[PDB]
Amino acid sequence: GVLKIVKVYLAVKRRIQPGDKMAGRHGNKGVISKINPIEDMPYDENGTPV
Amino acid sequence: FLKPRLVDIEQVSSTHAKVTLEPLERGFGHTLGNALRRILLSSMPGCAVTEVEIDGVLHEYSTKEGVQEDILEILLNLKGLAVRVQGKDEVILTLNKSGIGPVTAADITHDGDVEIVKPQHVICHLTDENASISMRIKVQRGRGYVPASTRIHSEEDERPIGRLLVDACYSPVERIAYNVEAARVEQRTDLDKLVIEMETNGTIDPEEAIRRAATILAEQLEAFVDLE
Amino acid sequence: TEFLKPRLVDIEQVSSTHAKVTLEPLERGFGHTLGNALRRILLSSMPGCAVTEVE
Repeated sequence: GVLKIVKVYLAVKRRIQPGDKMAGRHGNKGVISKINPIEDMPYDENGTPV
Repeated sequence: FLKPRLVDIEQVSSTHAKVTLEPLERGFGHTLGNALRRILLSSMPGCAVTEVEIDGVLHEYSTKEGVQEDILEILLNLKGLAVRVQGKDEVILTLNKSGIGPVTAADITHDGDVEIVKPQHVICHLTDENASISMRIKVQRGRGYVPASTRIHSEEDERPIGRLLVDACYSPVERIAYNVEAARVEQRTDLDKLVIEMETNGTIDPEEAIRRAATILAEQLEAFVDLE
Repeated sequence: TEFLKPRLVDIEQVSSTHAKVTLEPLERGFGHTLGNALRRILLSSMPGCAVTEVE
């Protein structure tokens, strides 16, 4: 009893924002509080941020 | 309060560089450099690609016959293309290339106002004999990181569907580090000299960088200043 | 490239020997920029008189 069926495939590129779950391979889990600017990110003596 | 001036300016690599200001009072290296780096890592003019239209393609998620590089990876290779413009702000390049072999960034036809700091870059590899690519790259000036998702609000009626937006990353500077040690002035017991080692992308010269950093820093005090 | 120039928004004072200052709008990180700079200056180097040694 159906005339036609039009399927549409959408491709959504989703970035990483506060609220997404992150985890390692050892059972450590967490959710991202906020994306902190590069200027405010702690760095080492060589100047490479973390 | 002796006023500082730049002394040592030697750019070792096409990207790496070093700058230095010796005449600082006691413990001014931190005060000055930790703010100069915060200014550099956020506020620089730069230049980046915003719009890209490959002639055969309609959307980024697809392939093209002859090219072993996915359109997605092509655009990601386009985000890391260093370029410098002076006269205008909006500038559209023309990239037409055929034949087998990796397509370098030097295959772009030069425009009256453009320059490439590293043509050895690679847009994509071409594995077919008769495969040809014609793409118009839209580059412009800005400041900071502007992703494409946020960009579609003013929306300027972009008519043809074949226009693919790419994330814009105007960031001339890539890294900064600063050290301070006492280099004795002619008449001073201990004065700290500040050396800022840095890693650029090759577009903005290391001198205009620090001068504009001072510009953007001093402009913030305009609440309390007339002229000195 | 232009920039976002801040104006003084408000000033409050609990007394003559104490005060608070507010500055907005700023740019991301600029808050910390000026805060750290001025805090360094005021805490570590400032022209003023004091008492040094007493016998």
